[PDB]
Amino acid sequence: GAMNSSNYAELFNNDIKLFVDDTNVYRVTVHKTFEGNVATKAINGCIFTLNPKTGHLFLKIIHTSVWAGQKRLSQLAKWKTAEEVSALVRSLPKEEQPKQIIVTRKAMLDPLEVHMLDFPNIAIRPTELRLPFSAAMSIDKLSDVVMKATEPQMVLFNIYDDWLDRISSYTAFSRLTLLLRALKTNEESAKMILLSDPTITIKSYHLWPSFTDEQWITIESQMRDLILTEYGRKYNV
Amino acid sequence: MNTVPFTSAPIEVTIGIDQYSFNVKENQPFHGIKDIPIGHVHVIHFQHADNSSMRYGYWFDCRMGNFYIQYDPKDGLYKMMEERDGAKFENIVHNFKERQMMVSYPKIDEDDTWYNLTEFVQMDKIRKIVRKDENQFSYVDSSMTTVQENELSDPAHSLNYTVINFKSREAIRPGHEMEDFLDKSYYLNTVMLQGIFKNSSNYFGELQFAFLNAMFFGNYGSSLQWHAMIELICSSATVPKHMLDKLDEILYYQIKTLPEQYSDILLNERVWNICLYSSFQKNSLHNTEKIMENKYPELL
Ligand SMILES: COCCNC(=O)C1C=C[C@H]2NCSC2=C1
Repeated sequence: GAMNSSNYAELFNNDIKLFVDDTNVYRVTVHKTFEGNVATKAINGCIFTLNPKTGHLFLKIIHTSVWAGQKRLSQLAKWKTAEEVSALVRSLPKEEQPKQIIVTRKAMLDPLEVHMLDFPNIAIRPTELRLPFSAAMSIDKLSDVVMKATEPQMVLFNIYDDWLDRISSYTAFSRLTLLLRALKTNEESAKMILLSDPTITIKSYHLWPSFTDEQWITIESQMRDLILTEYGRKYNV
Repeated sequence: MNTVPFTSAPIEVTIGIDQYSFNVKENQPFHGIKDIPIGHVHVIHFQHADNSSMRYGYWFDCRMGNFYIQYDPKDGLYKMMEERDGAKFENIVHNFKERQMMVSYPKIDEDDTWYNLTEFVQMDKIRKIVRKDENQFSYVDSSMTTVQENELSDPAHSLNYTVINFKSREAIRPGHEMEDFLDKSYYLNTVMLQGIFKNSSNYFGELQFAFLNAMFFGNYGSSLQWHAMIELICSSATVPKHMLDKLDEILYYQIKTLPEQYSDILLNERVWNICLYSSFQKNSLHNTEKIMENKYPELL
């Protein structure tokens, strides 16, 4: 059924699975109109489809043109996500198709399930975790390709850079969620922490800095402190 | 007016005839039910004093033959049986009447309840859902499962209902996924009413048949079927005005007749709050909504 801390390690076995997060699919800025009323303006968005075992991130970018003349966009967004994930799966060779798709939000289950009727053997599951994938647009190179897109466009990343050369998928997933959780709770500090020392660079083909094993421990610790801190500043403890 | 004689009543039993019922005592001298209105389908049903487990009964149409009941002490139940010797049947009946050992089907003349609960029930279709071709009447009980309960295990004793499934390729046209799941009019109007039922009167018939099996036998799978056939209309934006009106009448009498105490197991909160308040037809069931609000406001 659903996914939680008890069946946490299943993510890193050898059945192919993807997480889908639709948080950043429909994005708006809210502003006032000349008549003093409120209106929204949509900005480009994206579907966040991730293989937690490999790091492969299927970033499907959602251009604002997809909303033109549409009503009830928050509901459409969930169905648009489901269409794109289904289209993604269909485009994959059978041996690359996932055996499970875990949605980060329960509202996506019916839309995806209905779009996936042709794949009765692919399990669509929710999860009880509070995964921080919505902070993916706090990742500069992701935010950039999304905002610059002029048309629908799929872009492939490895969200773990070359980490799997030195660590396991389990540890790689733990680092990513720690980073993203930090970015979600205090973007400014989260980023100050990652980029203070201009002598650690981000290779052109990576998303994150090229930290050494020891430097990553220090990073990971400082991100923990930030999350606790922000939890105090927030809860006064 | 027809008669459904009983050979005897060896065990204490509650007997039901349509929406009536009366208690018969172990070896009380009972010989059947007289004055049954011809022209409708009927159900005669049983619940043994000893074992309130297993309500069971028989759908039958008097125009299709002469039927009687005889207790079988091997199988332990009141069985329906057909008499082909017509004279033997008129003769047996006449003797039991002259001695007045039959209760009278007790229809109040103002009362249209039975007609209103069975307007579209067809006996020959019933036979093609409770498959058993060697009898003109149809046995149902509490525990019989449906074809779709068996997709999720004895097929001869199943209720072959019209399978409805809202996440199924039948129900969802490719490329119309969002549209067909949020507005089921294509599944209702083309897939079911035009391709399977043939017409709405047939849609109402199975719907009525499901409810009664639910109400009279506590058959859970028939309850599911009744709510689904309702859900499919309530979730369709484009329904013929005349179907909506008849459905409002249909449900009104179903809700009127439901025991006030069985509401918690026989009514599905989700489906009703959709029909009445959330869905396309929220403004289209005035009679059904009034009676549900005044009789079962707790459910909503
Ligand atoms: C076999 O046809 C599948 C669709 N159903 C029908 O046509 C029915 C019509 C009236 C009914 N009355 C009682 S049961 C029933 C079924």
